[PDB]
Amino acid sequence: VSPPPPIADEPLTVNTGIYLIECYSLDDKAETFKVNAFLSLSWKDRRLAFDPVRSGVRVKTYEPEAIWIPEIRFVNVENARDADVVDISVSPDGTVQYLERFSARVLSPLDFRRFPMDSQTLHIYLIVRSVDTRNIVLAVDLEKVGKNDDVFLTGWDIESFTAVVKPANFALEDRLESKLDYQLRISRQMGYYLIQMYIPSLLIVILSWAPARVGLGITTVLTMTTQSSGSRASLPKVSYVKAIDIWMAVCLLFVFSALLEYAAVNFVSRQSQPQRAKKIDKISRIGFPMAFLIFNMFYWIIYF
Amino acid sequence: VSPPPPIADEPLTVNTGIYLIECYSLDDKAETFKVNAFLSLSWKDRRLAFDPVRSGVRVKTYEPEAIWIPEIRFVNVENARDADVVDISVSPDGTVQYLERFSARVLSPLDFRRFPMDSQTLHIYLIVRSVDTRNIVLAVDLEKVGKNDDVFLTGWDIESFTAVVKPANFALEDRLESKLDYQLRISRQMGYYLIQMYIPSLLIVILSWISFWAPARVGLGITTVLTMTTQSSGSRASLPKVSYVKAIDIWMAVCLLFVFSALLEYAAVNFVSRQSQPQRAKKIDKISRIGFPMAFLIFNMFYWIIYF
Amino acid sequence: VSPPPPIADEPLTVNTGIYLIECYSLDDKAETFKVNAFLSLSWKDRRLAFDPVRSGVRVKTYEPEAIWIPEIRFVNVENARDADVVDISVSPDGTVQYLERFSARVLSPLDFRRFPMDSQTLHIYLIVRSVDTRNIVLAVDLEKVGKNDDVFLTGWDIESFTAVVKPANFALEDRLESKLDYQLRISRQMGYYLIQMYIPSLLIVILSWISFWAPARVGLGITTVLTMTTQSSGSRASLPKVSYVKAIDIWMAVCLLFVFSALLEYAAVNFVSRQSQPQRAKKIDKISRIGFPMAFLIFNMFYWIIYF
Amino acid sequence: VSPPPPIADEPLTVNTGIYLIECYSLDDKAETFKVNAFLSLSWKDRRLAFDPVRSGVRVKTYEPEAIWIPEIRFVNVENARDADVVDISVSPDGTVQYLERFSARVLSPLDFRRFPMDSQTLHIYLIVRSVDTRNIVLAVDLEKVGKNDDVFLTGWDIESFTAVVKPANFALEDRLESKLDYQLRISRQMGYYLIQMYIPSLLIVILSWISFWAPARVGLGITTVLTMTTQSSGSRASLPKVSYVKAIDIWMAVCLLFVFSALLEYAAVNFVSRQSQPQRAKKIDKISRIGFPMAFLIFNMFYWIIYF
Amino acid sequence: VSPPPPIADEPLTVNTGIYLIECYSLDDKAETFKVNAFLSLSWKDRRLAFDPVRSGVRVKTYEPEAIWIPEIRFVNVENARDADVVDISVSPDGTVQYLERFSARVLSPLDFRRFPMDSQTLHIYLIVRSVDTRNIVLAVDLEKVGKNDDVFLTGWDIESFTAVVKPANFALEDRLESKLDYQLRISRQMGYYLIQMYIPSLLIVILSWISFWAPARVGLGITTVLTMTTQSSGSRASLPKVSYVKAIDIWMAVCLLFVFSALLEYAAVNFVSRQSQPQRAKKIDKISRIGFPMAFLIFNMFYWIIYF
Ligand SMILES: [Cl-]
Ligand SMILES: [Cl-]
Ligand SMILES: [Cl-]
Ligand SMILES: [Cl-]
Ligand SMILES: [Cl-]
Ligand SMILES: [Cl-]
Ligand code: NI
Ligand code: NI
Ligand code: NI
Ligand code: NI
Ligand code: NI
Ligand code: NI
Repeated sequence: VSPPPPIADEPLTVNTGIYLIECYSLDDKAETFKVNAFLSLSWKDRRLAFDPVRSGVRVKTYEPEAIWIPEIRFVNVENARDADVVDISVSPDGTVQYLERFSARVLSPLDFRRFPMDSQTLHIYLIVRSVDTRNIVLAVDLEKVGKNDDVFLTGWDIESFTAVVKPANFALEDRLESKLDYQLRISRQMGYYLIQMYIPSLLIVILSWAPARVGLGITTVLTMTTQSSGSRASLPKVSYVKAIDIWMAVCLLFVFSALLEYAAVNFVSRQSQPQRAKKIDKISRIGFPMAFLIFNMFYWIIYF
Repeated sequence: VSPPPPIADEPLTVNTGIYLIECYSLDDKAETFKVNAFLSLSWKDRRLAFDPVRSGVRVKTYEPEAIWIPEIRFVNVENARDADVVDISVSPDGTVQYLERFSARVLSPLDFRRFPMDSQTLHIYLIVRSVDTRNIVLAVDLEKVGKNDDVFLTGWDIESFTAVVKPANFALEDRLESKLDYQLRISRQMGYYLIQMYIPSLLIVILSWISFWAPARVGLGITTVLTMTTQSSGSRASLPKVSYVKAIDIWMAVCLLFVFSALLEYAAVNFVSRQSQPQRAKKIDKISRIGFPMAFLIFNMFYWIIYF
Repeated sequence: VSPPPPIADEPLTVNTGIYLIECYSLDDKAETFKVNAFLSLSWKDRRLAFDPVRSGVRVKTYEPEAIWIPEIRFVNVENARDADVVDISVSPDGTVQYLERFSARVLSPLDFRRFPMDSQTLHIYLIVRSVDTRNIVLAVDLEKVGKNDDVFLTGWDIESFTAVVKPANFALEDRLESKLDYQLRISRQMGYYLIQMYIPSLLIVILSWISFWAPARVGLGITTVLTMTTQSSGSRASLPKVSYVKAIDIWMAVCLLFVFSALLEYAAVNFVSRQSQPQRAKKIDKISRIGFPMAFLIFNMFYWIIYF
Repeated sequence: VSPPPPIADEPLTVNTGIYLIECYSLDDKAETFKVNAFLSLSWKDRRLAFDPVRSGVRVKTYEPEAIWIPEIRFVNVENARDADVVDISVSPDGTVQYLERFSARVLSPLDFRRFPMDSQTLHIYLIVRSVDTRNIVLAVDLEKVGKNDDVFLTGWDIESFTAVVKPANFALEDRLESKLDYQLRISRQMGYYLIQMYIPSLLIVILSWISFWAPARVGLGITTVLTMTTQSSGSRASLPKVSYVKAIDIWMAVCLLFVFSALLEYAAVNFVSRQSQPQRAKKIDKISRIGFPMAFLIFNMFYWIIYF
Repeated sequence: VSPPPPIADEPLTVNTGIYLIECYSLDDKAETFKVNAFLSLSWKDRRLAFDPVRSGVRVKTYEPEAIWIPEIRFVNVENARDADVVDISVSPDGTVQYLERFSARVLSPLDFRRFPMDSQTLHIYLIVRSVDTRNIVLAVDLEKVGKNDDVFLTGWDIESFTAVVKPANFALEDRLESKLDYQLRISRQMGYYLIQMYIPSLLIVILSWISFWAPARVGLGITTVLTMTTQSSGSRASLPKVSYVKAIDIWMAVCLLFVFSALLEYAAVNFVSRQSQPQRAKKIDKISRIGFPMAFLIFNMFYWIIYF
């Protein structure tokens, strides 16, 4: 089989559509998500045109091997999609309607800067390579883009599944490549964070505020690294900094500066000066909660 | 091959059945379970009808490629089911009886609100897409729905495996689609929870409460926090972190306040008696010692009222 | 191809055998084990009979597609076995001798009640479904059941690999099914447990009692709780959490009560050495110091009587 | 099919190119990375040559089975690449242009000596075995070597993707083998290390010294060891344990000596003042309080000079 | 296809060779290693013999399906090898030369008794089952056994890759089986251990002795058990739990007795001086402070004599 010949010179337009059936396994660490969807393709092949009056049939159904089908690939997939052809239908004018159900593991980067109050745009890039006979270009059939109502991504709210209607046409290894960007929009159900993560990690910090203070103020450090290890499956370590990987470098400083204060107050009163000891070791007791609110509100202004 | 032609205009009814052979790997985190079952399909294809007297046989056996077979798919599966055709039998009137043994990883959401005293309804959705030649509809053959007696799901009690007999017929991308809902009902085996998880998490906070009867309050208070997060680390494989709140997500969130209010009490009592007032020190440190166990069950009993 | 026709009415007997080549990955948590074995099958197909005088040869070798072969399946497997046909030999009477080497992931429940001093019977269930032409029944050829001497299952002693010679014949979805039970008996090599798990779990309970002899009782008594959960989660990969109770899930829950009742004492003795009651303080704090090693000895021996 | 015959004697030159589409899963522990790329191959096959005028076509497209294609393999791959042929184009002189999109798991050793300030050269080795008919040699078509702009490797900066243009030709099992070295060069994003890994672990060493200013020094000095190993376990997923020594494996090793020599000082100063000598006690306990931060900076700067 | 007929009665000799291309994933817990190698096979098939002057060709290349090829299998593999035929060459006398590149997950037991100063012999067992027509025996072609210079096994030193030249011929299920033993010899790069595991594991229970010089000894001696069990969990990925005992599984079990006997001495010295006897208190508390490092030195040297 060879591609449909052009009537003039025009490129062959392959109309596309993705209908999400399932979305699952959004792996934050691997920056992948699995998808199970319908992929619909439409193109005109005049060599397949027929007379409806003489044939008596409105539509003809073909086997994938019997006709020419465009080689559509996904850009950002780990391995090639697992695809099962559902249907191939040809109208009398020769317009082919292709439908396959596929599953794929998609590579899509995630921006964790605003975690756990972040929103993401997951991408599914469709691509086609041109043949020497003719150029193949991709288009979006908005009637065939969508999602099942039951599509659930645990811990996320699904907002929209849209496609950037204009393909990105470019040359790659001396041939044309037509790329479409399908985008799935999500937002984190951060409701849970306060209850289990935000509040109890803080009730360790808050519990951090003379030789007995050495056993007291150092525990709220040993337990902070245990809340960390005890819930690290929900804390992200990025190559850059997050508004939470910063709330982390602040708790580490705040747990230190508190034990710098209680290491200076219990050493100033012992080095013959107990007058100025109650001057800084009472002011830091109202200074810390306000130095914190100011700092966390200063951090918040930048990132979120 | 092409679908069987309609005698009038009627859609083709494909009778279905799922017989569970094995149920395994209920992954709470991934919200998946693996299934190994028989899938039975029945439909009328008049083009295959024969006379038993002339043929000499009462049944005819075909190879899947030799005849038309409906494209049945599962909705909520990770990848397509691994299927092996067991048998294809045709009766004299053209009634096809199809049987395959398949294995599949099923996506089925779990409600953890009542964990570990929860019950779930796992779903297996069967679906068929209609052809331009004719409309295909699914039906349940209750005689071919069931489960092996040996079907075991470790940590769960299997109640029932039934099917919603009425399919959900709907249009999708300009074609009819027929969807059936097979439901496997399961309740949890919560017996174990108290023994190793529920009771020992309490025997740390009761050991925070047996120090309200001081500098010793630090070594008894600040420890039954460090050890609570260590049972919470040491038994996290049994504790679920959901996007919402569970009756256990809260039953552990009350512990975070109770371990704090306990060290707010012992941070106010050991600071009031030191600031020249040891009279009112024994007034709050002694009532909080009988106040905490009653504030607790009142709270845990208040939580229990809403979730259960 | 179609099944061999019956001479009278009698079902077709398919003689079976499993020869274990490798046993590996006994996953206690998943309750699976992987197997690599030979599967031998024998049945009489008179249509394949030949004269050794005329054909010259005493045996005919066939390709799987060339002849009829019974569809033999495993019941308790996650997915279908990865099989490679080694040989198909047809003898003059028409007796077919089939041999394949397969590998499979087997689902076999494990009883952890006596862990780590437990023994198990792993099962491999062979099954065949009868066809419309005739009924198929399975049999055990004891000459073709066995295991390689090198078959090793790390951490276990392999006792025997036998088959229940009588198949379980039953009806399933309007057809006959013939099921054979192959059993691999294995026992646990518990020698290691004392050295790395049992003894140090105890040198923390023992070191909690070596402090029942006052402000130092706070630092000791509570540490041998924080360290107990560290030996636990520090070696949890060797401790099983079942839906039911084990003599080890019980051994580890008595420690939770003994670490608590040990800090019910260190809290009463600290309340008695104060609150103007010094006398009766040395009456219970000294008696509990000889009471518990024996209250423990009695309890663990009482537990042992029930389970093992 | 057979290889193209040589016009004189010359080996068949197969021009190669790898264009990276995706790079992912750089597994530091397994020393693997996954790749998804285009593989382009070009060679002259005169038997496929044609006249463009007489044929009416300027290019001829073939199916992989229709023509001879060189068996190109990757040396350092776990299993064989998953490949999908995109295009096969033949020009009038019979120059074949082959293009496939493949995915592969690549084995490439990583040097962790300078972690987290390390740079790596990941390799992809292309290889071809010669046939008896003729010798096949590999070449680099620099026009077909490259990477997509979007190629991202999380936690790494991608420097260059080049190929060593000269193949390594050698004999292996009585035939010639031609090997090309494709090098994807990378470097880390060490900015993050200070914030979350380097500084908090250092704050523990710093807070161990903020106690060199007597029985309370035992409870304070030993905690910043218990917490040191908790920062370690708490962030071990970012700390590498190699078969050799890393400047960080040494930086972690210096902390083990500095946390010991710190509690050797606080075990000698709190024992000298108690053994009737409190004069010389303030001589070493005060000098070590300004000695440690400078003995550390000197040591870490001495270590740094060697490795990085 | 059928096997080559014997000229007299002699068994067919299949000459073998394995050339290692890659060695990776030595999984200590699973007792597996992955291999990627060439497998070469040679046997005489007279039916394929040809005249060199008449044919014009000195070698004839065949497709695997075109000729008879011996079914060679690996004994100790999880699943069957992933194999890709590279070349099949026939010499005029009818000597076939077969070459395939395969990848396989090999089951090979590991002896951890001397860990981390252990050496291992990994095995790859090649096997052939004889056919009814004739007996097939395996041989080693030492010219075709070897390994690539780049073959690296992370954390191990590769010593040699040799084959036991004499096959183990035996009967299995009424047929002859010919088994060859290929051995890859490796040793552990134990240099790492001192740095990260060896010296720091000690410094914890070395720091338990730096407190045998009284009420502070309660707080210091007991957190040592808390930190040791954190150094252990903190580096458990490098400590092996075997069904048997090691020079390490004991080295870590002596520490459990030494961390206890340490707190038995402090549970006796800090209780004897308090129970009106402070004379004999300085007699045993000072002697145990020089007794422990020598009782340890002796014990570790006594242990060493047995195992290594
Ligand atoms: Cl794809
Ligand atoms: Cl499916
Ligand atoms: Cl079979
Ligand atoms: Cl099977
Ligand atoms: Cl082979
Ligand atoms: Cl194999
Ligand atoms: Ni498929
Ligand atoms: Ni299958
Ligand atoms: Ni196979
Ligand atoms: Ni190739
Ligand atoms: Ni492919
Ligand atoms: Ni292959």
